[PDB]
Amino acid sequence: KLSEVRKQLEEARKLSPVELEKLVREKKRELMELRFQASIGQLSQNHKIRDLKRQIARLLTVLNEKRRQNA
RNA sequence: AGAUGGUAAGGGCCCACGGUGGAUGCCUCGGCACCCGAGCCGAUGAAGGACGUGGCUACCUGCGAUAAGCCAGGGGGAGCC
Repeated sequence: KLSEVRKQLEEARKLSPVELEKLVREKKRELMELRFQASIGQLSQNHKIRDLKRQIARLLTVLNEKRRQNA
């Protein structure tokens, strides 16, 4: 886990503003998919959710530090 | 024609062992006093709240749709959620 996290950030940090936004929408959707499965029981292994959640935060956190200078 | 003995439905006093009840002693994440230190917050939206937030979550706690958490700098070193 930790290893990947730092990488996410490196690549994301240089990803443009317009391109980020769409990466997020996409991620957001994956989340929905994951809750639906959670609800039915049938396939669903916990850590997967809080993970995907913290992703979006980071993604959005980055989107803002950009906005503070670039639009 | 004569006599003090003898029964316990129940009751009383004493002794032994239990029941109820929570005094006593010992104990203390709490309180009280004094002395020091420190002393404002808010339209860049306070103090105080409401609702919400966990894979499963009644309440408390922490957070706010990025929701028991997001970024970086410093401290620490084997255990965490």
